[PDB]
Amino acid sequence: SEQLKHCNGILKELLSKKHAAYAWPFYKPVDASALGLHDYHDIIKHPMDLSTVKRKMENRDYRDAQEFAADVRLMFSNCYKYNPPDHDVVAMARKLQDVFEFRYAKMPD
Ligand SMILES: Cc1nnn2c1-c1ccc(-c3ccc(N)nc3)cc1N(c1ccc(Cl)cc1)CC2
Repeated sequence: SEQLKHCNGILKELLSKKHAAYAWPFYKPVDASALGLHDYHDIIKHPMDLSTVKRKMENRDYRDAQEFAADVRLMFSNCYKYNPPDHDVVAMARKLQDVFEFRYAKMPD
């Protein structure tokens, strides 16, 4: 699938050194206990992160680009739901989503 190759390219870019200064909070699943966020899993019903997206891509879990996009956008939405809007991590999410949305928009079709 041409479109899933494009998705995989986006994924690689989101994980690349170019964006690491703001992407790193999204690299792994939120470890709420380790971070002291003992209300995280009461607020967030469907955790998501880039390592999970990568695993799903490697396992051929995604059947289309929209399913991939749904997971990436869910990851950002969780950040916007859990954190106050002026939190540093929300600023990082907005920057990484801008990277994602502009390249996702270039999807071959
Ligand atoms: C994703 C996500 N969505 N909401 N949060 C996080 C998040 C996820 C992982 C980490 C993390 C911490 C340490 C570490 N070694 N690895 C990873 C930190 C997070 N937060 C967070 C706070 C502040 C700054 Cl500036 C950035 C990040 C706030 C909580």
